[PDB]
Amino acid sequence: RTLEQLVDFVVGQAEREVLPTAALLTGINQPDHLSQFTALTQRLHAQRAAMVCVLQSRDCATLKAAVETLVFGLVEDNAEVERLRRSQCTMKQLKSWYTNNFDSERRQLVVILPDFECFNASVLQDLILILSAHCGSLPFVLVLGVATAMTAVHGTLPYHVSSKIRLRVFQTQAAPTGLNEVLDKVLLSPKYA
Amino acid sequence: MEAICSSLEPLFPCREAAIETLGELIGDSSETYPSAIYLFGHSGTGKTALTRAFLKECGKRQNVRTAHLNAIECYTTKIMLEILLDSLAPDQGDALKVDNMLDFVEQLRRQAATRVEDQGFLIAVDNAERLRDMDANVLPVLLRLQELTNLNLCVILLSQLPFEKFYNKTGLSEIVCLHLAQYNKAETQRILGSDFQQVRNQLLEQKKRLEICQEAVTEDFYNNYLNLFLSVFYKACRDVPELQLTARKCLSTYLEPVLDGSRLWRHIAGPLRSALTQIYMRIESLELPYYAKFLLIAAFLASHNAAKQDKRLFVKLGPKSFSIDRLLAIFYAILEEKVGLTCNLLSQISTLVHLNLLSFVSGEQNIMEGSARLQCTIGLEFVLQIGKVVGFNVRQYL
Amino acid sequence: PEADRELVSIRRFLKERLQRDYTTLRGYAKERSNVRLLLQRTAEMGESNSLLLLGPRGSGKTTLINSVLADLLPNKSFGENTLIVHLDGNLHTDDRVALKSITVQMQLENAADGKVFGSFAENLAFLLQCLKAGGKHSKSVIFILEEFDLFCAHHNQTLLYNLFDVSQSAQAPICVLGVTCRLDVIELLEKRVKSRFSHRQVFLFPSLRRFEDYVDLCRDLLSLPTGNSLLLAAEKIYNLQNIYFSRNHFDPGEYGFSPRLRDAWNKQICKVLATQQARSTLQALHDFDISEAYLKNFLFRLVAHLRPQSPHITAEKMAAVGSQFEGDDKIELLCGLSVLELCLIIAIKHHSQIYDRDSFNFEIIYARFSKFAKVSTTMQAVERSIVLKAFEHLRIAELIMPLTVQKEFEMHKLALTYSQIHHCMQRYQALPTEVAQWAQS
Amino acid sequence: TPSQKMKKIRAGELSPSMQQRTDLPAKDSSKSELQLAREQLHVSVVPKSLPCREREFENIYAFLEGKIQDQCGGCMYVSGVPGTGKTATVTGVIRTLQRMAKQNELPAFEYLEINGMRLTEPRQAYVQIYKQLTGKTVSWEQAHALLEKRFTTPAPRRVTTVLLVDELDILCNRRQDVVYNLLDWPTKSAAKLVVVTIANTMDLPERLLMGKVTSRLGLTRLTFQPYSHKQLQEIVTARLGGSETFKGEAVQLVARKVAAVSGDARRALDICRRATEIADTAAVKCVTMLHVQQALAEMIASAKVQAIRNCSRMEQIFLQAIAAEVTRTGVEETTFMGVYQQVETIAAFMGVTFPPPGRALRLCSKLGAERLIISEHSRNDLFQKILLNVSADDIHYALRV
Amino acid sequence: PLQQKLMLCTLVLMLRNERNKDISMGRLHEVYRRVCAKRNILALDQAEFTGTVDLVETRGILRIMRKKEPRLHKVLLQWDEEEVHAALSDKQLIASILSDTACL
DNA sequence: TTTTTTTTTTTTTTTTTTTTTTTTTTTTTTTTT
DNA sequence: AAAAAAAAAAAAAAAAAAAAAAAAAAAAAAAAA
Ligand SMILES: Nc1ncnc2c1ncn2[C@@H]1O[C@H](COP(=O)(O)OP(=O)(O)OP(=O)(O)O)[C@@H](O)[C@H]1O
Ligand SMILES: Nc1ncnc2c1ncn2[C@@H]1O[C@H](COP(=O)(O)OP(=O)(O)OP(=O)(O)O)[C@@H](O)[C@H]1O
Ligand SMILES: Nc1ncnc2c1ncn2[C@@H]1O[C@H](COP(=O)(O)OP(=O)(O)OP(=O)(O)O)[C@@H](O)[C@H]1O
Ligand SMILES: [Mg+2]
Ligand SMILES: [Mg+2]
Ligand SMILES: [Mg+2]
Repeated sequence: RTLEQLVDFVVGQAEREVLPTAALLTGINQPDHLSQFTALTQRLHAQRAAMVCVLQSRDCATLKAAVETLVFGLVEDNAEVERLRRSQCTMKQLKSWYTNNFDSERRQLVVILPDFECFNASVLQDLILILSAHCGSLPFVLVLGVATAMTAVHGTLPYHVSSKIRLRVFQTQAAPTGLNEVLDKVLLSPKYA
Repeated sequence: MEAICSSLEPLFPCREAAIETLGELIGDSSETYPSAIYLFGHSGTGKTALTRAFLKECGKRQNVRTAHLNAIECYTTKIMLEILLDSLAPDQGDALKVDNMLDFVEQLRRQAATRVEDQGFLIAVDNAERLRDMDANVLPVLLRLQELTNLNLCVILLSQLPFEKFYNKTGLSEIVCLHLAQYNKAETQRILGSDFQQVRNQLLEQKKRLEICQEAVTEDFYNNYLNLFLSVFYKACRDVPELQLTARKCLSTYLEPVLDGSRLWRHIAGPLRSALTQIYMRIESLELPYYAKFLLIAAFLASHNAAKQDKRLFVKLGPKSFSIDRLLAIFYAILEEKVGLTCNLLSQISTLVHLNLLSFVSGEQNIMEGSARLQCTIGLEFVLQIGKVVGFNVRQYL
Repeated sequence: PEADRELVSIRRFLKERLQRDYTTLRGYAKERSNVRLLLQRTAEMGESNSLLLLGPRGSGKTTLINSVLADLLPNKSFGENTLIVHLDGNLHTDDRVALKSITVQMQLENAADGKVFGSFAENLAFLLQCLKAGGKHSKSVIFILEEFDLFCAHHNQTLLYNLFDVSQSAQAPICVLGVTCRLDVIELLEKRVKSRFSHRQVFLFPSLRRFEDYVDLCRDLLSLPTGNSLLLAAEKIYNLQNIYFSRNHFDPGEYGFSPRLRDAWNKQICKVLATQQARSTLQALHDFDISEAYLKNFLFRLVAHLRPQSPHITAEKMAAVGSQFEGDDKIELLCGLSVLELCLIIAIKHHSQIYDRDSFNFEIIYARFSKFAKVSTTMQAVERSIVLKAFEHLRIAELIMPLTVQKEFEMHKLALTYSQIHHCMQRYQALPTEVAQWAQS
Repeated sequence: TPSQKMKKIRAGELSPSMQQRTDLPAKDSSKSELQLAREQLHVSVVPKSLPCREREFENIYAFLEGKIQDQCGGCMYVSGVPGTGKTATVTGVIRTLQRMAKQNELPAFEYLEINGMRLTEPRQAYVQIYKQLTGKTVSWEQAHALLEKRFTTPAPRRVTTVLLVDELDILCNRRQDVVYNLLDWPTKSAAKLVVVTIANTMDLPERLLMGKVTSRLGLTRLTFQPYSHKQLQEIVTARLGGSETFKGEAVQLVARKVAAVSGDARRALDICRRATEIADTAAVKCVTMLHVQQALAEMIASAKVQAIRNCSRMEQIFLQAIAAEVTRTGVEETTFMGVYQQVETIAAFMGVTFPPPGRALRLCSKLGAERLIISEHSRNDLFQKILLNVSADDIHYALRV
Repeated sequence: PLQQKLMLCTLVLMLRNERNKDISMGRLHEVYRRVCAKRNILALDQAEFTGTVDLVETRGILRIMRKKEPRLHKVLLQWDEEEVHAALSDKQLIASILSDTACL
């Protein structure tokens, strides 16, 4: 259900400057979450609505590494759906690649950040500023992976950074609820001996 | 220069003096440009959009070549020079190669042409505060690029700071400063009332309600609504995009007794002071395990409660730092169940550090060696919620 | 209408003479003659020299070099037996980059259309091998190093040591010029580089310290010249372009003014500069900065206002541009805050006035603000997060600077004076009386 | 293709020549006497027999003649402050020995020279030595291997090679392998290598050289002491020769004012040339003592009084206020806030108004670019630290009188 | 040389009459200017004084700690005062400098 | 089928960036009063 | 409990090591004849 809501959010951004972002309020159990994002990527590769880059907190120690990881993820995602160097991956090459490929047909550029709490704060703020500066040039959608609460996103995003943010909050079902559902329907199911 | 000002004055009301000054300086390309213009203001003043529309209108109506930057993107200077020479020397393709500032200056020098064509160049470097964080020859060469490249170019710098923040240890060239002062209440009401036709047509898009809509949703009604909006919202912010984005939602709430069928300040004065409390949140319950809850309130008591008093309270400004031995000692003191020190407890300490509920003020290289110092980074209301859902009073142990 | 096109021509002429015209120099009768005779003795008699133009930033340092070179280069005895190598310390930020540029500009045998082959060490060996093989039979190289202290900051000053060593040796007759703004640049040299430098230094402190020279300069920068002087200047500029700034120069042969229009303009200019309000504005400018770049910036903003409805220059326009110059900018940033940031800044001012400029915090200033907001009857309904966002807006505008901890607990400093906040309290529009009364005590 | 040009450059097949003039140079018959004295007083015109350096010539010539005739090789270290005729004396000894070798009064020898300041790395020393035996430009590893095979393997008939190393302290680094290789090759019997090293600091082998490197450098040293005023007078008088373009007291004034500051010979030969160019303008055929005093005022410059005299009004008020703040608080490094308070005090005393702090930062940046004061970046306004780079008595001399 | 004698005499005086061995170049030059004012000698400016101190450092008598600015270089004497008094061999001058305590 | 040209990959060499050593300065701890 | 030394630690400059880029060289594929 939340997968369908996120896919409808990406498509409704495609049917349409600030960048559209989507805080996905997941639980504190991080290794359960990334596989969920993979499912979203598959649905976003179904309708050809976007192409998805995933930015882990280990790859984004600096702004240079974050932008290089972003451009390399988007270019290799297009290469795997259908090789640049490390220092060659820039936002100008992303703009030229998007003009050469998908201006004639628009694919959104969904940027998934699965561990929002574990990021460097200044790198994340400058990355949001970089992505918001290229609005109109490159259609960016920013999917977040906030684990604790919306107070964390409101605290780590300052005034000038959140001035360029049009977020819409989604909610995932809780981990005790998922535990009780698994216990009700699998571990007490009569069809296992 | 009159065509560009007369074309930009529809899009930007109450900016006639700024567009007049920018048309006096860099309006006509047949006249020479100053070496650098620096226009500055607050957030939401309209200095990215005004210089962007000015550069697009100058490129459309005249023979200039424009370039709009953002100095946050330029983590090295080669990125800035590649974007600049891509926009200023177009139709170049993948043959573009700029090694350093010298190659950029030589390749701009080659772009000069005859006098009868009256060409110009314009460079807008948005978020220019980052230019004084770069390689210490970017800003002095950008301020004299017209003298260096021998071109009819002007470098426009945009930031939220005055130019007195930019003076370095070697000195800078001259610059033409320009102030975009933020709007007062009347100018802000004029800006918010400029979109009356768009709001009216969007409202008529969404049938007795439409007939009673199109008879009085008129301009004076919208201006009285904007007066009631700015009577409460203007004290906390003067930022025009936030006022637009909240005024549209409060108009969607405001029209309910008019469409359903004085007399209107009360039914909106509820939601107006409901929405004033949620300004700067652009939005269109932390569950934890049991021992993670106890470790979190034990870390709160470790950071707050004055470690000399730990000799008395358990034995039976700023948040002070603590070691993980003190955290485990207070945890076993306040739990009163005496659980086993397994790997999951110290893993819970590490993943509460990882979830930014704790932090590392010191240590971080001797985490197992006893010299690492932590700090708690939550408030009292969350600790009281944890103590309520558990049943353990923290104010007794406070 | 004809009366508007002549004003467009006057405005274009004055703007192009202010921004461009890189070769016209005013003053410096002895220093220009020293530099000119030094370069001519290098080119003609084959002597090797080194020189150091010193002076403040804004005096005619580059203009003196451009005037000397534009007067020497069409001689066809300086122009044919001398090649000129311009280096800039802001662009040539390394000895490697400077050496590739020297190799390209001298048209050496390993250049091959602007792409030097070989490493940095091979390029240094080839350059010193070419300069050692020369003598009085070879062409004179004139190295002109601008931003010379940045060349002093390189590794081992190694390029400097080589450029001053060909000057002291029986080799090709080079001449080293160093144009820098510092006055103590010669204590940045190493003892060998200082020993090889011939210590002749030319100082270019501007000759407009007294105010009557400033008024004469403001008169000569706004006046329209005689047509015969226009033709002489166009002749010299076409002659120096017959043989770099000369691609886009002033070139005053395109502009021609009738004698009645020049007569009326010069009468209006002398009548305006004879007044007391225009001289008071020029007195304020001369009190601040006596350089010519500041005056040319003022006169550019003054000449850009010449719209065809108001053709004349008058003293109230000069007073308006002086009012634009003399004002404070952080005060005008303070008049653009909302009332919440203004009460935050008044709380910071109260904390600094009580505790004698101790560092503050978000919690201390929020407590001092919340004690006022409970009795204000206007700020009852502000949350903690809105005041935190107002504090962050004051922080990113650098009205609050860190001492370089959590964001609500990081220590800070007020980046204003008390007089700026006191003037903000008088200049603020629609300030409520509760805040204006809380600001007094 | 230019790759053939670089192939022939790295192999040394094409000589690096230079462009030539389209005009023939002047003849010595068309020159005046002052122009001839200006040409003889150039520092680049080194004489054949150097005055005042005869004992050093005897020392270096005895060492080099002994090391050549004994066919052994060794090492010497000469040192002294710049301008004292070290390289000129050493290369004069080399030229005299080569003249004696061309006339069969001496065994032949091959003379190589390197300069430590004409290299970008010390390892490139190996590229230059091998470029002076064969002429090929190779990598430094191949050059070091070929030099090692040349100096370790005995091969008759090997000739003596005299290696000059100018600026030895630029070849010294953390590891000291280039200087150890250059001082270890003479110690082998199969190498007929004589290494003469020239530097400035006298205590260089004990200061920054390791124990084995100063152990191999030796104890045969020579110190070129600075020139006294009699020696500078003899140098300049020998440069002028039989002319009477200079006075007998002008040369003595240059010698007394140069021998008291550095003892340099380049300083005296440049101040005499500047005096010649001053006397050329005043239409006098001789160089009197007033032209020498004018040249000594110009070349030995002190222009921090004229800079403060030529500052604006607010900049001179700022310069008074920094000195008043230094007097008031006692410490030398003053912040901008106390300086601005003293600015307000001094401007209220003088009756003139001052700019706001945003323009006082511009005045401070202008004074810090000219290095009359030492200031920080202006990003930390009201808390940036200001040192007074000029002395406090210089401001009170420049503004009172 | 004479200016190097007046530099070393001033450094010996400032090391005698003060327990602080942290002597900068500007603080040494300001005392040297008063010293040459009392001897009626035209003293060098800062730019030539720095080169004079470097030419004495080449002898090994001093050591210059280099900093970002030439006024803030730290001069450290590395000889005994008897060695400096013997190397100058100008007893009638250094006996007059050390008796001139008032210019410090 | 054999020879010469142009592409591709490997290896070497040079440049730039990151790490490491080294000197200086501060700074929290320890001894004496 | 404060004054003063003292050893440990941090900051910063400087030099070296390693990574990256660029050029030279050798091997391979495809055209010339
Ligand atoms: N006078 C005005 N009239 C109409 N619209 C305005 C005016 N001023 C600002 N705006 C609107 O505000 C929006 C955002 O402004 P903008 O992005 O230029 O702010 P900014 O000056 O760049 O601030 P920041 O640098 O903090 O982003 C623009 O889309 C613009 O349409
Ligand atoms: N003596 C002068 N004669 C003519 N114009 C002058 C003179 N002095 C300054 N100017 C004017 O001042 C402006 C800057 O002068 P110039 O470029 O010579 O200074 P600069 O020393 O090169 O500056 P910087 O050191 O910043 O490069 C020019 O527009 C020039 O017209
Ligand atoms: N005794 C002398 N007689 C004549 N001329 C001299 C004498 N000594 C020095 N000179 C002149 O002064 C210059 C000194 O240059 P030289 O290379 O000998 O100095 P150096 O001691 O090697 O300097 P550095 O140590 O900086 O390399 C020479 O060019 C020479 O013309
Ligand atoms: Mg903006
Ligand atoms: Mg210049
Ligand atoms: Mg020498």
